[PDB]
Amino acid sequence: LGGYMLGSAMSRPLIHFGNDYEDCYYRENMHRYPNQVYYRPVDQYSNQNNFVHDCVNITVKQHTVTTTTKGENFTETDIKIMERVVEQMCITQYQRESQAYYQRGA
Amino acid sequence: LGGYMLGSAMSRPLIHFGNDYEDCYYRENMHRYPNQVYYRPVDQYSNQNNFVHDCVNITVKQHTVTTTTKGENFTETDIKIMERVVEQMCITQYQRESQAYYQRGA
Repeated sequence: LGGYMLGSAMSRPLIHFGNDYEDCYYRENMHRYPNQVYYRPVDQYSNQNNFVHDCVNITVKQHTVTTTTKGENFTETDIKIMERVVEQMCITQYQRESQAYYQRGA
Repeated sequence: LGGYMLGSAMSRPLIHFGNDYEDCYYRENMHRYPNQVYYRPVDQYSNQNNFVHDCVNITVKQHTVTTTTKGENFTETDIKIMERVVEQMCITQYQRESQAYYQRGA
């Protein structure tokens, strides 16, 4: 987190969880999951999936560390829900970044 | 953690912390910090520092998540000590991997 960008706070999708329990737990604790993602500049990534994997791994790391040093915890359900919450945000980000970067103008 | 290798359990250096408190806390809680690292195959990395940054970020993520879902926590001191513990292991790994990969034989 020093060669890392912090993308904007963005409007969250209500993610779909097939698992009703997961849905419920997500809805019940929704404000615990990240609002912004961290990521490396798009030019460093051949595709979307290299970018998304990286943005997910960095974002969950950052967010878990922040939480754990405050003395709080995530359950296994919390983790599954978060990787999917963060995943959809990272995709969004890739599309923004990847286009803004490929845009030719001029 | 699916395009990730799990390197061997290895003999740990006794890392140097200038901060005496950090030293003390490290020594006192030494068995909490990771024994093996996770990393992507070396061929995916131009240099050492791209590899090390990645191996550190993945390893601390994995280890924090494991800890937090067990209901336990890391302090801010725990985190600083871990990134340095993990850092030295990742360097080691890079050197092994990077040579074993560059080795020409034949």
